[PDB]
Amino acid sequence: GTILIDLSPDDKEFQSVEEEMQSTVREHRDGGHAGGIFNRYNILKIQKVCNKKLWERYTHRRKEVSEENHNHANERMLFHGSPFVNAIIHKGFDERHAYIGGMFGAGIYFAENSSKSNQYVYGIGGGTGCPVHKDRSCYICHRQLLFCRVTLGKSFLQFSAM
Amino acid sequence: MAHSPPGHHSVTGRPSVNGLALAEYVIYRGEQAYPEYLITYQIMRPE
Ligand SMILES: COc1ccccc1N1CCN(c2nc3c(c(=O)[nH]2)CCCC3)CC1
Ligand SMILES: [Zn+2]
Repeated sequence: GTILIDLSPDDKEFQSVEEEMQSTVREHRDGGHAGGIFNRYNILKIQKVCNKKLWERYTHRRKEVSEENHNHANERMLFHGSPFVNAIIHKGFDERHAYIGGMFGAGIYFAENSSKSNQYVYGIGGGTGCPVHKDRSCYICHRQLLFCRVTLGKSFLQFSAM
Repeated sequence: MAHSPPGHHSVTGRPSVNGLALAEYVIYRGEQAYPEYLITYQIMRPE
């Protein structure tokens, strides 16, 4: 089902996605414990994820949400870091990906800060870091994040203490 | 998987202490996100 199209670094679309990654790095209150110590990334590859079934599933729900929220899907582009990236691009998000321990209940979490999502690529709290070196701040091993299209609809505003 | 509050479609978690932290969002239906870009990267050691 899923096809991955490599984007050229000379393409405006690649440069735009990279800029969103780089410009949303921030410092984290754990000093880098979960995700590592860095101010920027080395972008190695950006692939467009193509899946007709998943896309039509997404746009079908988007239209339902839009009609329940004064014709406004409230669609965002947001980061998601997860060990389950390979399952997500082939089968989509589902209830197995619900973060029971999340601060806003058992759902699927996304971040505006790329570096927030980077804290979860190796698991909750960075897990034990990369599989080869067990290093949550590994500078060697390749990581993967998703940049996702997300329908928020009417979003409940929850101020957090973070 | 839980539910969003009645009348809502997602939750916006907005940090109110760290003024540089951006928002985090939660959806409760897998079909409300599409994984559009797969980004392969390394973090870079500060110089
Ligand atoms: C069922 O969950 C897991 C089980 C076993 C290992 C890992 C995960 N999950 C944890 C939640 N995940 C996540 N949480 C957040 C953000 C994000 O990108 N990903 C960014 C905003 C803040 C929270 C994805 C991976
Ligand atoms: Zn490593």
